[PDB]
Amino acid sequence: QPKTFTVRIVTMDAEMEFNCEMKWKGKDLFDLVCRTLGLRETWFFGLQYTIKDTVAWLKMDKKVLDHDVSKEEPVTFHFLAKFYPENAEEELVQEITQHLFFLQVKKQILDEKVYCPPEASVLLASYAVQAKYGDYDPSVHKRGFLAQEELLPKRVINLYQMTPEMWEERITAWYAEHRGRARDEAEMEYLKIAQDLEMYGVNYFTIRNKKGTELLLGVDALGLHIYDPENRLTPKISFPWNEIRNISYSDKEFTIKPLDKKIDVFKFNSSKLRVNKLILQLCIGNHDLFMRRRKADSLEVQQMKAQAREEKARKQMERQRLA
Repeated sequence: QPKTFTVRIVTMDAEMEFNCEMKWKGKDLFDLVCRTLGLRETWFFGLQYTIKDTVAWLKMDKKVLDHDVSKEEPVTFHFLAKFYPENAEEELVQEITQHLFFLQVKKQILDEKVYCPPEASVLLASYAVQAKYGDYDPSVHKRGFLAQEELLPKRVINLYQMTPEMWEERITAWYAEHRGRARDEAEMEYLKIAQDLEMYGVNYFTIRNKKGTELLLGVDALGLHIYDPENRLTPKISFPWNEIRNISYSDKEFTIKPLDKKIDVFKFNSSKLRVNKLILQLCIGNHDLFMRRRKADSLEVQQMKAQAREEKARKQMERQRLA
C-alpha cells in the first residue's frame, strides 16, 4: 500500500486538493498538477508557498516535505507563472496557458503591482469584460451593470477629474468596439497591451553597490537591470542576457561579467541567503528561455503551434462550410 498526505493547489481561478506521496519530489507533484490542468507549456510556471518574509519556489530536486514549507494539512502551493515570455502572442500557444497568464497579470495590474497609465488600464479593462461578459448588448447591458466590479486599478479611478460610473462609459465605449471577439482572443489582446508596460514581468530586488548606495535589481525576460529606487519604470543601465558572459557570486556579492572585456564589469551586494537564491534561480531561467527564443522551436513546441494552426483553420472551415 502507498502512504500519502494531502495538498491544496491554488490557481488564479481554481483550487485543487491532491494526494501527494510522502517521499514525492517537487517535479513529481508539479507534473501531477500540470497534467490535471491540461497545461504542457510547463516551463513558465512553478508552485509557490510562502513563509512570511522571503517567498519560495518548489525545487524540482528536493522532496516537497523537505522544503521549509508550512506542514499543516492541506499543504498549500500557489500555481503561478515564474517566467514571462517576450511576446505572448507568439509564445503562449495553449489557451490554458494564455488564460493563466491573463488572470495573473490582471491581478498584478489591479493590485497596482505593475504600473499602468489611465488610458491603457481603461483599454485593458475593456478587453477584460469582453472575455468575461461576451459581445456588447445595449439592452441586456444597461447602465450601471459595471458598478461595483474592480475594473481599473484604484489609482486611475482616484484620478478625481472623472467620476465612478463615468469610467463605466469610457470602458463601455471600447467594449462596444470589441464585438465579435472570442474570450481567448480578448485575453490575448489584453496581454499584448500588457507586455509593453514598463514594469511587466520584472522581478524587483533590493541591492546596493560596493560604496553603499541603495539601488534596485530587475530580473526579466530581457536581461539584468539596475534601477534608481525612485524610478521603477526606467533602468539606469541594462545588461541583456546575450551581452553577459557570466554572473559570479561569492560571500554576498554578485559580479556581472559582461562579454567584451573591453566594456566593463559591474558588481553589487545584497544579503539574504534566500533572496540571493531566488535571484540566481531566476537568472538561469530567464537566460535559457531568452536563448531558446532566439533558436529553432523544439519538436515539443513546433507540434503545439501546428495543432493550433490545424484546430484554428478547422474551426474556420466548419464555420464557413456550414452556413
